[PDB]
Amino acid sequence: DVPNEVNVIIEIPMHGEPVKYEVDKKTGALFVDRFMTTAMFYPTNYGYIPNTLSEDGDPVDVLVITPVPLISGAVISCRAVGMLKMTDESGVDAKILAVPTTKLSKMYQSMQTYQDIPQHLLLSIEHFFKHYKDLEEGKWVKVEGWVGPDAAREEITSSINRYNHTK
Amino acid sequence: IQSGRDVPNEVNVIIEIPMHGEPVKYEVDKKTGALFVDRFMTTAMFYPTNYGYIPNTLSEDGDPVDVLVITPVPLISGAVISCRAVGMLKMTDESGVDAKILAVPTTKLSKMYQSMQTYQDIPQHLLLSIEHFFKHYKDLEEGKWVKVEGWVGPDAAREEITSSINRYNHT
Amino acid sequence: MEIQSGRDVPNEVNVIIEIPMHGEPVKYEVDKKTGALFVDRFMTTAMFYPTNYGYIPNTLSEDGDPVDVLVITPVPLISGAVISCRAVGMLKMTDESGVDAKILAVPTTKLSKMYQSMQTYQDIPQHLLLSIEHFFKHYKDLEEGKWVKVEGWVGPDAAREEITSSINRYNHTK
Amino acid sequence: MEIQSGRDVPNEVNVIIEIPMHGEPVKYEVDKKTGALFVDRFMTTAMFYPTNYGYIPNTLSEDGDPVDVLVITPVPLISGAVISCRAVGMLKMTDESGVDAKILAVPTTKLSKMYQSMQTYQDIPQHLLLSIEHFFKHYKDLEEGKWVKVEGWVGPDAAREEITSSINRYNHTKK
Amino acid sequence: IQSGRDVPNEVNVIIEIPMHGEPVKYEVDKKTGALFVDRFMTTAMFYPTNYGYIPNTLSEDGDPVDVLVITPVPLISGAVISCRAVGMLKMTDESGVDAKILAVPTTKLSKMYQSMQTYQDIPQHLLLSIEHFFKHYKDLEEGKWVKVEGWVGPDAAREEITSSINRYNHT
Amino acid sequence: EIQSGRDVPNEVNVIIEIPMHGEPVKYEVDKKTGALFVDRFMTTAMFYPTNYGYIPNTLSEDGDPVDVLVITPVPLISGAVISCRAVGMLKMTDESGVDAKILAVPTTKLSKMYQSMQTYQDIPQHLLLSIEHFFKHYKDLEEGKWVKVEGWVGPDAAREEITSSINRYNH
Ligand code: NA
Ligand code: NA
Ligand code: NA
Ligand code: NA
Repeated sequence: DVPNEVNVIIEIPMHGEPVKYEVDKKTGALFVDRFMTTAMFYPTNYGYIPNTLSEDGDPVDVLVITPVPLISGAVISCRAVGMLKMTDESGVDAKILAVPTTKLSKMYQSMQTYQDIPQHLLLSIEHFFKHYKDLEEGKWVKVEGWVGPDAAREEITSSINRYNHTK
Repeated sequence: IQSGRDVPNEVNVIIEIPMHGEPVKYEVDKKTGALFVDRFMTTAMFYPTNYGYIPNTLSEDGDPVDVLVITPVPLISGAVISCRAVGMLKMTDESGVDAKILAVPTTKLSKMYQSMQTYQDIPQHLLLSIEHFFKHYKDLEEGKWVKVEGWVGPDAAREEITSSINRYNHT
Repeated sequence: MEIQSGRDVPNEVNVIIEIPMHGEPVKYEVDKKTGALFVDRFMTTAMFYPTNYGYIPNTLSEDGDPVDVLVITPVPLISGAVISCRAVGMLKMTDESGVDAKILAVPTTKLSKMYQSMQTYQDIPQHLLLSIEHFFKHYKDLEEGKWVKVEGWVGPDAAREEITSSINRYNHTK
Repeated sequence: MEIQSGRDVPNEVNVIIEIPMHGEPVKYEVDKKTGALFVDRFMTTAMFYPTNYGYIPNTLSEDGDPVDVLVITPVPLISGAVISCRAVGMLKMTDESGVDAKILAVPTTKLSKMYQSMQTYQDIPQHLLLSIEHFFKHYKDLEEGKWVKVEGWVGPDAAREEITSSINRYNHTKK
Repeated sequence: IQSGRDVPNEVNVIIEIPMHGEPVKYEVDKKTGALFVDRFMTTAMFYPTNYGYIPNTLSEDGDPVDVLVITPVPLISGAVISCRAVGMLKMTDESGVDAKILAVPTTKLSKMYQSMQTYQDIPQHLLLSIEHFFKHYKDLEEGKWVKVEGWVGPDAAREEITSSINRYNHT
Repeated sequence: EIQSGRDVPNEVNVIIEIPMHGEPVKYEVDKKTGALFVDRFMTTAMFYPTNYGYIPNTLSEDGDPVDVLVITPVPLISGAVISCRAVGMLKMTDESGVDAKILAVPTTKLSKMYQSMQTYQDIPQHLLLSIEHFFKHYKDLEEGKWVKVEGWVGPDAAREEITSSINRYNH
């Protein structure tokens, strides 16, 4: 039920080890991209929507909120509530924020837009992505800010399209 | 993945949920082989054993044979373990019958289970906690219920495995 | 322990944690005489506490035990920790030994502002209320001769009355 | 601390846990004088205690140390917890300082019925007995000037005799 | 519990927060010795070392001297460890000056740290993550803030231990 | 489907079977099916002091791929792939013949903290000794097995082992 419901493959569990795992899109294997150099942890699970492409050639990133951590390699059906827009040394870096669908858990039903998310969590997600790469030489992050679920769903749709034209 | 070295005496089990794990109900998508989140558990319970299935089996409900595998320390989701059945827990729920095989690792994996031949050899506290878990872990899932009928022995368990492997080949 | 009942009883109370949320199936209890953390028993169901679990020091309920408190936190606390919290309600039960009330509390706003909008148990996410109720109904199912009947939830006013009466009971015995 | 050595010594004794089973390679020890949990050393081999590890308060071995106890439990305990247990045997050993016997104990029946049939160390699964002996044989292999000589297992009566003798030594230091 | 065997060269540190632990900011009540929850972490950060204080010291701010203790694996809250200062991270926060000692276990506890004599001997990635942690762990605490000044050597660290131990004796 | 490495034999990909400091479960990838099987449960109370895995598309003399110990700052998970480079090799003999295990660190892209690690002598001595001690002893209670440690050799011999085994695999 794209773009309202999407499958996300988890790469990094919430509150996990400072290991930045990434799926190799060619082989489907979970590679270690790098070790984290700040003493920070992902406040949500982190993964991507398969068969998406976006402008920079990588799939659409998704932060998935769950009551307990997921494992790397798991797939979870979720729906977007907003998107954190950012710029870094490489250009734009949007990251969608999503909650599990109601079939997986009814506890997120009232979460429709990013302002519905507990404010403390929005702030720590923002802070994490502003700062987790601070000690990586040659990198910087600027937070443009949050946009709503329509823009998030717009980001999903365009990136699904970009992937379709390529293949 | 072969069903086992010496079916139905020794079988391979693919682990979906580790013992004492997070309240996340993972399931292998049989079509794609991917580990999906089916739902989050709504009771404060954990699986007292590892939980998985025998590949290339077709029980009556159209799903593979479920197996509880006792191990000394937790396994991880996605692992395959060779084991042998010591009994089977027979249940009914809203969809019909729901049997769960109980198994221990084969002697090659560990000599410590060698004296466990039947479910009656398993420590009573663990048998009771397994029954209680499957009786109650879905208590807060709307429209569901569980009735525990009781345990049957390894011969009965092996019959269930054999019957279900045959069903998979024809279907 | 030389710990006090709270910074502003019964609105803010100190709770000594015995069992962490999502912890090992070990039923630890503080020996009220010596202050040592003892293993009372191992749990016999495959269950875990959905919140942290402890007691208010210097309180005396009717049964001779301190007031029990369930403390919600964003991540688990450790056994032996003390946390300042405030009651939002109380789960009333009866068991084979008589009455068994347990207060539900959240950290004070000084400790964490994220709970400031939690004023009554009805503000707590419903799935957690149901999992707490289910845990206490069932965690002792395999303990011979024990049973639990859940009467229901009562509000912050009733919880504070239970605290105050039990603080009063303790002072009289001193 | 004011924790007593046991309700029905030597049949049931209180054990203060210093190191959890399968825990971090940190060798904690209670300062018997102050009751504080100190770091004695870090493990230098990649080994973990196959049981919980602690001691009986108010006991003194022939060399002046409290009686050490290995406590078997279904899940790990935490450092600093107290558990009532009963001895099923004792692994006799010596180290670079003298005697270093370790009692092996299971929770009392009040704490768990699952150990009721464990009466002697030979009732304990052989793999655990061997992993325990192997652990103490080797965990100090990389500590220069430290070693262990394993002298063998004895039954519950010998273990209870050591508890009683050790309680007597402790009382004699107050007498 | 004394300040240490040979102050200021070897000191006892009581651990309040483990390395890589839960985002719970525990603090010992210096009056009673009880481990209280001071607050929860509001950024997604964890302490890159263990964190605690030296008993029987009186810093300028009225609290004991804080110490960051490097260990190969995490310690637990409430444990005491004999250690020695290799340097000090100088900072100021909302309450004033706030130096934190960096220490390693003494050679009796672990010989792996014997060649660590100054903070410059500590791996650079760890020095940087420590600096980054204290720069940012109060970013979402309204009315709390930190400015990180820089590192000073073991002698200056020992000067601080001695200065703060002196105040405790007269007071 | 994973290749042997970006720049063999200087940089190789390693598939992790057993994480550092993990459960005493001896996982192994089935080279035929690619599935992670439980080979056995460990019978000593020991843990791998590094992560443990193998280089895909290699064949050593014993018919198994080249085994690699991978040092990381925090544990990896079973099934992860890590780009690394050899700094030495632990040579042993057992009941089955020769048993070399290469020691590797992450490449500089993954972590700059190992850049100065060029040979096994660069590795902290305590870790080298604990690795040696682990492989000498973790199979002590496995019947019919024994280990003799011949010793460590340098990165050139390690790469020679890698290079020959890549050829042997192609051949
Ligand atoms: Na079934
Ligand atoms: Na030695
Ligand atoms: Na040592
Ligand atoms: Na601030």
